[PDB]
Amino acid sequence: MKLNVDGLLVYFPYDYIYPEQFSYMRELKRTLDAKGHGVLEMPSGTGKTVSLLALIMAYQRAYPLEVTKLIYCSRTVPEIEKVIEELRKLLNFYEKQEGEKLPFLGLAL
Amino acid sequence: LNLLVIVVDANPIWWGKQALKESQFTLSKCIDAVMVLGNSHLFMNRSNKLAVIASHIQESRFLYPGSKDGKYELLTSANEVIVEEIKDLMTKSDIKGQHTETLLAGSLAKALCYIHRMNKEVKDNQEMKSRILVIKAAEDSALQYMNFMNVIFAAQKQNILIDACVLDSDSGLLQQACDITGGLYLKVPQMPSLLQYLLWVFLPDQDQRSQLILPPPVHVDYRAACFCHRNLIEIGYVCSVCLSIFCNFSPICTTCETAFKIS
Amino acid sequence: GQVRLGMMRHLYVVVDGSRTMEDQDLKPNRLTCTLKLLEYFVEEYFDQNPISQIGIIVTKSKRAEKLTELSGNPRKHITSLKKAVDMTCHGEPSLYNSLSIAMQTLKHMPGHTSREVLIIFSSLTTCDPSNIYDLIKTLKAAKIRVSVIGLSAEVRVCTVLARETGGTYHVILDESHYKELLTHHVSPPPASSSSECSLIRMGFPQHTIASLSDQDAKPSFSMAEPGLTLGGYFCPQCRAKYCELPVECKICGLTLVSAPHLARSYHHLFPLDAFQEIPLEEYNGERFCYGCQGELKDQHVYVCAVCQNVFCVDCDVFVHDSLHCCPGCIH
Amino acid sequence: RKANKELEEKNRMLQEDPVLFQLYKDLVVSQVISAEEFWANRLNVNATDSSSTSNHKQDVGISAAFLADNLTSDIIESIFRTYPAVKMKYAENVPHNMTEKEFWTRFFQSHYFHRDRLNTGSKDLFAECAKIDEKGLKTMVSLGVKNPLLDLTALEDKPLDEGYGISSVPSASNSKSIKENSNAAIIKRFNHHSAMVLAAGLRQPAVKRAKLQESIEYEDLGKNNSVKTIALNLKKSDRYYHGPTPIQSLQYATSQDIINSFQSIRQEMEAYTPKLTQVLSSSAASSTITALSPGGALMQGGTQQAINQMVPNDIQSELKHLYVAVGELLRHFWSCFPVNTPFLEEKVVKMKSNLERFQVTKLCPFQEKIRRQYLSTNLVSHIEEMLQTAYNKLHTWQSRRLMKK
Amino acid sequence: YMESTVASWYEQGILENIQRNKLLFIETQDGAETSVALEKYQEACENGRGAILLSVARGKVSEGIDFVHHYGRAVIMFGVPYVYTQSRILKARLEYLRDQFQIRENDFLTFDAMRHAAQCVGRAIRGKTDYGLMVFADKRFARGDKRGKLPRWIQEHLTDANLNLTVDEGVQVAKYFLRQMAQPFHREDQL
Ligand SMILES: [Zn+2]
Ligand SMILES: [Zn+2]
Ligand SMILES: [Zn+2]
Ligand SMILES: [Zn+2]
Repeated sequence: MKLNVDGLLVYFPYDYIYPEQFSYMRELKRTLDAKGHGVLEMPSGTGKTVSLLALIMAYQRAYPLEVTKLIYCSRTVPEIEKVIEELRKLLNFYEKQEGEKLPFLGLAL
Repeated sequence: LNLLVIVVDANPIWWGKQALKESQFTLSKCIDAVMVLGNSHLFMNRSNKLAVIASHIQESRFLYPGSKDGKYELLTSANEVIVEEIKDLMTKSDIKGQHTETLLAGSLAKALCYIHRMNKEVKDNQEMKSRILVIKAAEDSALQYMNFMNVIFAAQKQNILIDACVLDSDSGLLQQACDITGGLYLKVPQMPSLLQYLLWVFLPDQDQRSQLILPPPVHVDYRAACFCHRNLIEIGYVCSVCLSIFCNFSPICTTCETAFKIS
Repeated sequence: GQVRLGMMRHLYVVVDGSRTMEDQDLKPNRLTCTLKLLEYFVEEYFDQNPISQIGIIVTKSKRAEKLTELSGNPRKHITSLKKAVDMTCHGEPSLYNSLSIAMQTLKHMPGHTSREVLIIFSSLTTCDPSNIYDLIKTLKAAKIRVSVIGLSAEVRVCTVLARETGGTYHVILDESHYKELLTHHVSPPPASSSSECSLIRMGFPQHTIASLSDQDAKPSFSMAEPGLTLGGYFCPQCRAKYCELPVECKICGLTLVSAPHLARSYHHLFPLDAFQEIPLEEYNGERFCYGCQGELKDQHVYVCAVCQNVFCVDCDVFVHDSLHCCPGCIH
Repeated sequence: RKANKELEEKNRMLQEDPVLFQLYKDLVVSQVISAEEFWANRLNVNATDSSSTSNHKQDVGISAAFLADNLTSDIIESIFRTYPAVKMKYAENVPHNMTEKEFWTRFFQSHYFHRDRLNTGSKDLFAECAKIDEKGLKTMVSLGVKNPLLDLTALEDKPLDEGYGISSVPSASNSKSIKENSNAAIIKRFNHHSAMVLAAGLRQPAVKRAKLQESIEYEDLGKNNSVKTIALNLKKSDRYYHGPTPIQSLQYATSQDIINSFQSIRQEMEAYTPKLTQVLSSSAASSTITALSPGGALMQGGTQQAINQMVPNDIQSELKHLYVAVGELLRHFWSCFPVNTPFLEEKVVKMKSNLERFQVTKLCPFQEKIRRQYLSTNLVSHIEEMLQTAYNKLHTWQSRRLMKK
Repeated sequence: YMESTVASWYEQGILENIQRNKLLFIETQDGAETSVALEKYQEACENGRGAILLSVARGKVSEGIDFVHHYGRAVIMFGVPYVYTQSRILKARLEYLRDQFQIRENDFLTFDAMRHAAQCVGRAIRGKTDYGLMVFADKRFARGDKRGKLPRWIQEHLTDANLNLTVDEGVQVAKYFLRQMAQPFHREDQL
């Protein structure tokens, strides 16, 4: 479902709305607004990569100049593969919402 | 604690023909016999309860819902309310070409739900036996058969015995209802003497009926006629899709309009 | 009743032989409580449809034992359930052995007739001689519907078996909840597209008595502890005396069904009209409930789809449970 | 008798049921049913008591190792299935440097049943084989079935590129002593035993991917609950409304007659409380009591039940045996009739059916000479009527075959 | 400790009873054996037979692989993860952290053990629509020093009644929870 951060609309493939997800998005937006690293505690049941990527992509679309590139680091190689696959699914939903062709470049090493 | 519910099928046209005949038996006499039987049922046990219902051609009316002559006050009051109800319903009737015959099935359906609400009102610890007495003078209706069958099944599920007495002609629907319920079925040759027949078999409680010797219920034949050409068949093919009897096998089944699958 | 339903249903009942049934998770021991509820379910299933038949198999120590043969008589099944309480019911049951024998029995039964198997498991753990997954593939190939009921447990394997055969997995949360599941089982499930549907020849046997006071009566004995059967139903195809009218002739293979039994299943074809329930009077047309001709003692109004006659809660519950018709529509 | 084996099988079926044995004896005297045919009917069943078997799916060798006390205990049979190599070794030793009795002597020998060596019990040797084969499957052998994944080293990228990183102790071979080393061996036996139990039953990223495919989508999304349950629509509800039983009463009148009947009923209902109907009631009651009482006329009472015979129950039992034998023959004739296929082979089957039916009629005639003559009862007429119905169907088949010719 | 506990269990009539309830799949030092035990544990769950896997919270292999909800409905934690053979390196680091910053040595050790323990505990839940049981067998969790180190979202789920449960009482509460979650959840209920 479309979520308004006041700069961009976030599109969710699951289309599932949770009070915890809404609270997390508001807190993450405050961390995004003020530059300076930071540590955020997110529940295990929610997928960390899917939730983090959707807000980051919306912020990047709203402010392309601020972030030249996005880097994701995972402890294990299967987790690296999972992040890429989830990003690809998120892009496909974004492509359906926006223009028919929405090219995006993702690399796993 | 025994509940006796009396349902009488009253047809103004049939009763009017009886009045034109000028036979000693009259619709008024039939109700008087029912009231005397009801007073006796209440008299034998105070716990025993009596409910009286009369079926009009297009509607069903419940007749049942001091000691001036020294008669028991409860019996006198019960008879008085029934007398007002019966006279009001019979005096005014509406003639309908579509429905010149009273609907027994509609009255029976009302009686079964009325017994069900009364059973809920009755305390679980006390035990109530429910029986239905049916007196029918009206002709049976082929259209009413579908409605009639469902009420018999409702009585069987609720374990309510149905006992039926026919003043003039036995009815196939009525006899089938008694057979499925297991209630005794009786035919009365003399209409004026109907009250005496009611006292001997219908009035006694189920425990009393076993102790006494009462005439056995008439055996009911089972007849299957295909509705295709309204013709009776010893063997009839039954379509799986619509469960309808067929005199002969049909490549296409008319009742559901589906075509039978052929290998 | 809008969906197609099977007029003849060969439902099969499987009862767990595990020691878990002996363990009392519920206040009574599970084996006795399940058997008593099964006895009520068997009577309700036969009452709902006379043509439909039930067969009971119990697996004990991974060996399949047939508790009762498939039959149209509920009492025989009830007696077998009482015997099951007597049995030790010790050792893990074999899901594979019971299903294979039940499937083989169903294969003999005609494809057009609906064939179904119901399994009750008191233990999440399943132990069998052969792999369960291989049997599930065989069940998918066969025209059989399998529904599994777990007792106070949820099993992925049982759910997979049920979904593949089109059956619905169930959990026994409460003894009362189990009765509701059994009531759903008593109702015929919608016929699958795979299941064959065809017209079936029916023989109607009118009862034959001893003519007139044993006038050259054909005195019989036991033609499927009896006496001299002079007044009995005759199978139309082979003219053989039969003790019970709703019994398929064994030699002919032709089912015999009475006209009232067909009339009982007529209600299944057409769904009862739903009655809308409103707590508010909402300018109710009749203060008195139409069914009992008495004013409502509670603020509940039931409105029929067509006639819209007033129904009290007691009348509405009774009409769906037994009447199977709308009283206002009948008038 | 046909084959001596077929005759023994028929005898076993007769032994199982006393009612069946009497029916078989009557058929044998008639010659209507062959002994081989009776054996085929007896062997006409489904599967066995345990059909396939009763193998366990967990702790098969740990069920009752040397605690239950070849093909003796089902426990040892499950153990033989659990380890194929142990079963093969036992079979080879059976006639070589050992006997079955010698194996039993070894089974209860000290350090095995006495559990004085290698702890365990009778699954001690099985556990030794398990541990050894598990170590071989971790060294010599590996993951035979390994596709896109379904492996271990291949599943986790490439084994462990730990080319001398910082973590390696884990598998510290140089350090295994006895107590801890023995516990590690016990884990190896358990892991192999679980694989062996799976082997007894049937004679990783890829797995996770298959589960993901099953989770994706829904049965309802595909079609519905029960595949595609077709809707049921009935063209004529009126046909159901009509009753199959014939209309008992169906009469009508003119509209003017209905008005006249209404007028009379309105007048009749207004008249009420005659009161002096007692004289009519008393006369009516006197007529009713005689009919209602069991004594006198107008009483429906039958049930004569006058079976004048010697022992009626014994005669009924004899009839039941005759009915069972005749019914089995009728079932065979009906199966032949079902497969019409008018041909030379069908005509031969019809001739055999006729012969058996005639022999059954001769048995019914002999039964009439028995208890229908001595005890003057045994009404074999009904049994003869059932045979006549089968003959009538056979005659109808002959007519159809003549029309086909 | 896990190997020693298994050896004590085998001598007592406890491990044999556990084996009857669920097939045993103890983790092994060899990497290939540990992978085989995990795959066998998954196969038993697919079969529907009870499966129990004994694992080390401290070990990295447990951290790397997250148990699937179907494979592992309930996760049990025994004690608090610690290294018996831990060298002076950890102790030297704790002193260095104290001098450079303001970190209590005891607080850091409790936090380090808890972050590993919490990750192992939170493998039962992979999705919002899932049922999982988390059990702690250590008294320090009841004291609450361990509870504070545990993540706030887990603490919100944790209850005082759940804290200091008797062994029989905890099993009974878990059985009641499983019966409640046995009925299927609905999307509207989530919303
Ligand atoms: Zn049809
Ligand atoms: Zn027949
Ligand atoms: Zn009402
Ligand atoms: Zn209506």
